[PDB]
Amino acid sequence: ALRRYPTGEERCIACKLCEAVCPAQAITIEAEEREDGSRRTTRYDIDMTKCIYCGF
Amino acid sequence: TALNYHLDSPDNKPDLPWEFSEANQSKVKEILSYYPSNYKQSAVIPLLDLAQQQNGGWLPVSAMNAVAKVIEVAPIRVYEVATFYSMFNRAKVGKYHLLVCGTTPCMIRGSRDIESALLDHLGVKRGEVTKDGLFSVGEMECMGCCVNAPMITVADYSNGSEGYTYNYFEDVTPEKVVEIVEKLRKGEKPPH
Amino acid sequence: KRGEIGKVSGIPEEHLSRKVIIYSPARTATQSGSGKLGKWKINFVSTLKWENPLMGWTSTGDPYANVGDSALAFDSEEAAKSFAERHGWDYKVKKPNTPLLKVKSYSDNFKWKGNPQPE
Amino acid sequence: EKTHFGGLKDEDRIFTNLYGLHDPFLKGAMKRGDWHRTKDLVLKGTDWIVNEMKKSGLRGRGGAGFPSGLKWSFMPKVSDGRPSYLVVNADESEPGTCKDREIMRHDPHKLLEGCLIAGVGMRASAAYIYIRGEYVNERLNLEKARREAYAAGLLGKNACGSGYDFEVYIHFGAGAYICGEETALLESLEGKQGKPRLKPPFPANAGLYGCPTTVTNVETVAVSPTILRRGPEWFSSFGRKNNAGTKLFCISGHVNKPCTVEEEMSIPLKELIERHCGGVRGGWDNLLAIIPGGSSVPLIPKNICEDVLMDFDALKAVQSGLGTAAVIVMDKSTDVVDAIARLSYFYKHESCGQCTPCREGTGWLWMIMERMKVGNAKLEEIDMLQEVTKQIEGHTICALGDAAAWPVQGLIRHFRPELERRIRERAERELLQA
Amino acid sequence: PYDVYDQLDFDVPVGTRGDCYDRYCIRIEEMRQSLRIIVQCLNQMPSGMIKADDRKLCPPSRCRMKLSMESLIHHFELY
Amino acid sequence: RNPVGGARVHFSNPEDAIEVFVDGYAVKVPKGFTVLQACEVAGVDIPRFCYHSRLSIAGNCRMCLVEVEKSPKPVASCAMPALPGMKIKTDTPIAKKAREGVMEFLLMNHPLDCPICDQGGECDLQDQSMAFGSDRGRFTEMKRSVVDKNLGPLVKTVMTRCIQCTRCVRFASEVAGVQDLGILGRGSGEEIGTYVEKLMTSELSGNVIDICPVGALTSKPFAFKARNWELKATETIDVSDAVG
Amino acid sequence: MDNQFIFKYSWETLPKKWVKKMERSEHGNRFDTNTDYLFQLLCFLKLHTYTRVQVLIDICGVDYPSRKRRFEVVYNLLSTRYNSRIRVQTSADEV
Amino acid sequence: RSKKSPMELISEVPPIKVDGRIVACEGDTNPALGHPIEFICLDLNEPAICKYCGLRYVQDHH
Ligand SMILES: Cc1cc2nc3c(=O)[nH]c(=O)nc-3n(C[C@H](O)[C@H](O)[C@H](O)COP(=O)(O)O)c2cc1C
Ligand code: SF4
Ligand code: SF4
Ligand code: SF4
Ligand code: SF4
Ligand code: FES
Ligand code: FES
Ligand SMILES: [Zn+2]
Repeated sequence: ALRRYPTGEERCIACKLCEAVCPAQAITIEAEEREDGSRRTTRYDIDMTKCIYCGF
Repeated sequence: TALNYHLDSPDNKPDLPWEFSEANQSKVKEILSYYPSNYKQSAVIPLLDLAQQQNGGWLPVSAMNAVAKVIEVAPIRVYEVATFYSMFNRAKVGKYHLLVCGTTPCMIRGSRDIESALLDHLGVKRGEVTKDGLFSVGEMECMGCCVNAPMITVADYSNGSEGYTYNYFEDVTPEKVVEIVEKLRKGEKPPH
Repeated sequence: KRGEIGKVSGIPEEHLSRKVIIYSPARTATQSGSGKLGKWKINFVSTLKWENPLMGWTSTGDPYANVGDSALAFDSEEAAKSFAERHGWDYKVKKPNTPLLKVKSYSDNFKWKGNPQPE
Repeated sequence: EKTHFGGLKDEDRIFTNLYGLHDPFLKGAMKRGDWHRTKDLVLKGTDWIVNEMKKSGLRGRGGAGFPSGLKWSFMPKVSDGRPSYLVVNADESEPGTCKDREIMRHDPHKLLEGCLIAGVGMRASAAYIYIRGEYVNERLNLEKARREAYAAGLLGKNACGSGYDFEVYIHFGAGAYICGEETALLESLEGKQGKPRLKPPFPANAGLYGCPTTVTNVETVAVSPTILRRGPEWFSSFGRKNNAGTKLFCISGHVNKPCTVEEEMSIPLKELIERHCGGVRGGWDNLLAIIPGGSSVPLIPKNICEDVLMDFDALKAVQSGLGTAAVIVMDKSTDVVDAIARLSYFYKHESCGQCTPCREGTGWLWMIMERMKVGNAKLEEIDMLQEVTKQIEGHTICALGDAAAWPVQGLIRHFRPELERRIRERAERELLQA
Repeated sequence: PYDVYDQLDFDVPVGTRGDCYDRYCIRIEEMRQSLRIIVQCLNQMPSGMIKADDRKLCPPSRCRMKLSMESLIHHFELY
Repeated sequence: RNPVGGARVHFSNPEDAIEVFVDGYAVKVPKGFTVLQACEVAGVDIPRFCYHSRLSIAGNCRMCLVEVEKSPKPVASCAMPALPGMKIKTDTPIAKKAREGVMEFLLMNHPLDCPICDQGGECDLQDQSMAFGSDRGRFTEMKRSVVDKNLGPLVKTVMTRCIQCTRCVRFASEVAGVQDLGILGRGSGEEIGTYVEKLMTSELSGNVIDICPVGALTSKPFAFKARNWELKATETIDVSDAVG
Repeated sequence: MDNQFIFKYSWETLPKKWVKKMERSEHGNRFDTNTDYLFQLLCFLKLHTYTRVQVLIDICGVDYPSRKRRFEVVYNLLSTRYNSRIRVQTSADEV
Repeated sequence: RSKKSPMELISEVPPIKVDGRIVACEGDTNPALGHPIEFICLDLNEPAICKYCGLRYVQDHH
């Protein structure tokens, strides 16, 4: 699950730190600068058929 | 509110022209004559202070560009010099800039009991010019062994570069500061 | 090329006629460290990739997509050349560009301009 | 004598008219004895002047304490096209220092003659006097003295009618304490930001405008023309062997009548305080700590203020410094932690921010000192102060980082029980509240 | 021995005939001895931290990565 | 042994070539080389933040401090000239402790924004902090901050991450030739900026992204797009002009 | 029994022409031999009284494309009687 | 209100008044459950945006 702040803003900052640690390469992230200039993801998709549910 | 960057305002902006004067050109020539002609940049401080006195106690961005043209360097160097040194006012100070709050050696004898009385007397915060445009409050650079702790520095910009005077007043009472300010308002200058 | 090892290795004959580039990767411009230098790599020029028309993933049909970047590394140009020669790959060698250490002194920041010349 | 070091007669003083009772202009200078047979001194050769300075054993009065004659001997002897410069460092900005101001506003012609003599002794073609920016009136007085000297022929082309061509100029800063350092002064005088240079290029080889130059204090320059005239043997007969002469002291702080006075180089601190100035406020028992030589030098507690000699070497052996010799007497009626935190704030404010250890370490020291000013720290924070001061020292470009670290080390070395006591009482008041 | 196995008391069962029945009996005895070792580990387990203090090789605490610069750098580099 | 990065030392003459001991190893360097360059010849790579081989020397960061036998205090190897018979020491406790002290000072007011920094996996500050730095931070007080300024459509600016190495200023003054950037202010409050709202108009202005060791200066079009570890590097030449 | 004893004993007892590289460390006492002396070395180390190595733990290969002899074959050995481990390595190419 | 994107939702939160020149944003009341500490300088006229939360902080008086 992807969480968001209580204000309604998504917490993901497109740091790709989860994509680099994923031992199964199940995460693909695409990011760009939003209209406000904030670092956010455009595409964040997880392969649940590659996921090994390790919690890394 | 000392900021290391400039926001364009009606008071100061690069579009406004700024030459020195007819009377101040001889001073510029004399200042430049002290250094070799290939090292005109060495006369940036004695020219910046002259611009500060002439303009009225503060340096608009136009004055810095004029000084840069006179010494023939990039204006960023003059900005670097102006922002580094603490005697160059980049915000608009009052006609009689008053320097009050002390330093380390001078507060042992009680130099931190003088700013608030004047601040509430003239009724505008530090770095804020009064409505009539006469007085301002700033932080002094204590100069000596400071035997008499309550010292106030009075920078005078009433007559420009011809009547600019920088005095230190020793042992001034938190009400004697009001006395000397009232004397300054009329026009008379107190002795030291 | 005596690509006998290529014949007794198991690589398919289609991939044994590839053209590769032997080169030493240079230091990145965003870092001043020189730790990832001195190693030689074989570039298979594997550019045939496309986009998956279901999720936008990068698809490929080239087995040598990342072998030369991931596992195949050599400590010298001679080792890479011998490897390519034994595997029967047509190779070209790109000699690395190396910096030249010039004389630089701190006192050069403060150098006399010379006597004022009214030229 | 050797056993009793201290006590100068009125005749043996160098800086007459130090109190401003007489005319400081050219008339008073010639009647007092300035510009007296200066042509003879210049016409005796550059080498003779350096020899006399070396014999007199004049150590630097700017705080470093380096011998003046050996410093002047470092200047090039053969010109290779680069003119030699002399720079007089009048930009005194140390808190509680009043010496160079009093010299420039009461004896300007002593300074001018000293500049001429030093330029002759270093083969310098011009002299720049760098005055502190706040000394506007002193700058005007010295400029008037310069005009009088030029009008009388004592300076300029054929100075004193001796064939030497010496030009004296008056530059001034704009309110920076770092600009007093040798290389930062050269940067400021070159029209740039007053940020010190790195030392491997020395000023004697690449200084002002990339030309060889020498930066000297006003006091060292001012006493030069009278050492030659009176005699080095007379000058060397004051103070101990290695460090000799007469030096000005601006005594301030908790003393009855603070003043500036000239005394032998080896005056005892107790005798100095209790002889010229009055006794310490509340008596010598009220004494708690004395700053020996101004802000830069560390602190000295009372137990070792007894039988201490105000020398360059004696104070250094007590892990302190003579510095500018501007003592700051502190009583038991003052919080030492507050004073040291204020020194830390001063050094945070005056750091030029060029190198990493001083730009950040000074601020960190100030914040920790502010926290301990009210005991809002743990007992293990003092060790962190020691570690941070040791990290700052020795890694900075100039000596302001060392000057910023020394007061904290002095506070920890001699007043650790006070810091622990205030920390403990703060902890007790926190525990007994909730 | 590795870890704290040399501070624990347990027996090593040994067969006599080598058949499948001895294997089964030894597999029973080993599991009983593992129960014994578990009891000893529960009784003697001390207090303290659960990782090496060299944060160059182990992750920082989630409260320290969000409060200290070097802890955040270590977290980034490790992950 | 070989020089770091395969650097080629050009000896104009064999006569003018001093000898130094970087770590007990005899090294021959021309007269004029610095201690850092002599170490580079001897295969030892000294940490650096403000030193660039194409820019003038300015010993600001104090990160390249080493030990010299005839020196009471550590010397900045980037600016100290090499002398004949000089014995350098790099791995000694003095140089080490200096390096951790300097790293601790540098990481004191640095913002905790590695995840959102475009210099994430390619930062010299964190790479050297892992290698030559310490493990635990003793700093707990409030950090400083500065506002961000617009330098144009090419250079994205986050000056909270500035370490004040002045490499951008030196590049603008020397290589670019357009003097519009400089260090403004004094002390910890000093800032890099152009003072008057102006944009970097130099055709070589984009090179300040590379010379910046931290994420203070980053590319604006290539903002947040990808991390360096995701990118395959191809060594190609230019076709925009005839310089190649 | 231990790495300090096995190293010296095999230095003295073993024929010199077999082993060409001996490492004695805490990571493991290794022997490097030519491929034509491997069988002889292991037969010696399996039958000698003071080096009774009777368990072959595993055989693994390591790939070094930068070497002339590309593959490194490692023989991890165990001696139950003396509670010691010995590693023997050789090198061979593809043919 | 799924029609509102997170950008519009974070653009509707009024800026937080801060008296000082600098504010520290952690992202949540409990520090351990938010984002890394972020110090924001309020020396401009426009509100200052946190680069993690998107929350805007504006200086109160001067
Ligand atoms: C931060 C700093 C400030 C200094 N300020 C002064 C000063 O105001 N006056 C002075 O004579 N020396 C000052 N010095 C010492 C200078 O290095 C001085 O020019 C040098 O010691 C020569 O002094 P001398 O004339 O006694 O030989 C300062 C040094 C530092 C590091
Ligand atoms: S990219 Fe992954 S690790 Fe980074 S903030 Fe988003 S979910 Fe977390
Ligand atoms: S120690 Fe401080 S004053 Fe001296 S150069 Fe470094 S930052 Fe500037
Ligand atoms: S500049 Fe480097 S250390 Fe600083 S936030 Fe960016 S990646 Fe992290
Ligand atoms: S912006 Fe980058 S290159 Fe410029 S001084 Fe700051 S850290 Fe150095
Ligand atoms: S308190 Fe300002 S001159 Fe002393
Ligand atoms: S690289 Fe030498 S001090 Fe910065
Ligand atoms: Zn936030």
